[PDB]
Amino acid sequence: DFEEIPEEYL
Amino acid sequence: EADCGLRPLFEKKSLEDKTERELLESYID
Amino acid sequence: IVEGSDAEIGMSPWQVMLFRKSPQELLCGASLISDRWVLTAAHCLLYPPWDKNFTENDLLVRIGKHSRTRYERNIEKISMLEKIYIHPRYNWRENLDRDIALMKLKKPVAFSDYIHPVCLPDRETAASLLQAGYKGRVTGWGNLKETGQPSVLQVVNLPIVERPVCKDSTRIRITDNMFCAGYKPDEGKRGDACEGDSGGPFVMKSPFNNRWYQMGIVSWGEGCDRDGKYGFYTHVFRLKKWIQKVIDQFG
Ligand SMILES: N=C(N)c1ccc(CNC(=O)[C@@H]2CCN2C(=O)[C@H](NCC(=O)O)C2CCCCC2)cc1
Ligand SMILES: *[C@@H]1O[C@H](CO)[C@@H](O[C@@H]2O[C@H](CO)[C@@H](O)[C@H](O)[C@H]2NC(C)=O)[C@H](O)[C@H]1NC(C)=O
Ligand code: NA
Ligand code: NA
Repeated sequence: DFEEIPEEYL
Repeated sequence: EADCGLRPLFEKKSLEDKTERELLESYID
Repeated sequence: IVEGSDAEIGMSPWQVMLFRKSPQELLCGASLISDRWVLTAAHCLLYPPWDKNFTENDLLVRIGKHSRTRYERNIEKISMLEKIYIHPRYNWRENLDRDIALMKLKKPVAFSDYIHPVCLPDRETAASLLQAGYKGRVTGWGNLKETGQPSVLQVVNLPIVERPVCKDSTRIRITDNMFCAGYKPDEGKRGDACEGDSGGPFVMKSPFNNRWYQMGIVSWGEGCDRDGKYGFYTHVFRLKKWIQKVIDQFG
């Protein structure tokens, strides 16, 4: 249930 | 560092959080 | 954290969240001790009994957070791990003796109103503050109860407990590398760290120089917030020589 993080962080 | 342990939103502004006094009051010696 | 309360914004700027890449989930707490070093509990990274054995690439470090699950854009900073260092004498087989580990970040993190390092104690700091009765503060995004999950970082202030009492509350062997904290049944008040809070900091504010020092690391317990039981923490000063060695050698 964690919001997705920017893809830049692999 | 020489600035370690000093919080920007509290110690740096001379503001205290709601429960740090509870800690101080427990340090009797 | 059980029986604690919502933390104030910027209350624990050194609080770090160890985040597992896949599946995306909370792995543990941790703390920022410099712009490139993060301190945590060894069992957060290595624990054979539960088939836990993470490598650098398996996780991320999220600093400056408040909300547990949300991506706090423009506030939190996410860092990758360059290298993990677990205490060579960490005892995962018996009592989690020397439950401590360091993680070097690939790039230094920039400090802000929400990101700032905590101090590590020296011998005099430890001697003066590590006394039964003296209260420390534990923070984390772990379980709200033993048997659920908080919206934001939780905080609880707990008194350090006399060693004989810590010893008499468990069948587990206690070492000088750990101390326990928490209220007694008669003291009325409650509070404890819990699953998910591991690796997080137990801090105390020096009344001498008014700086926050990390005296302990959430390590273990038997259940959470149970009457007659106490939370156990890694004694940071006792293991500072190792910390200094690792940082001096690789940083
Ligand atoms: N202060 C607390 N109440 C508390 C804080 C953090 C934690 C999470 N840490 C862990 O799960 C670590 C690795 C194994 N373990 C434990 O705590 C084990 N109990 C497992 C358990 O009681 O759930 C204990 C059991 C007795 C021997 C040492 C290991 C658990 C309790
Ligand atoms: C934990 O995982 C690491 C992988 O990061 C394992 O490390 C290996 O250890 C063996 C020795 O038993 C070496 O021969 C390998 O070269 C190491 N790397 C790998 C990729 O296997 C380690 O064995 C695992 N268990 C423990 C207790 O650390
Ligand atoms: Na005992
Ligand atoms: Na208890």
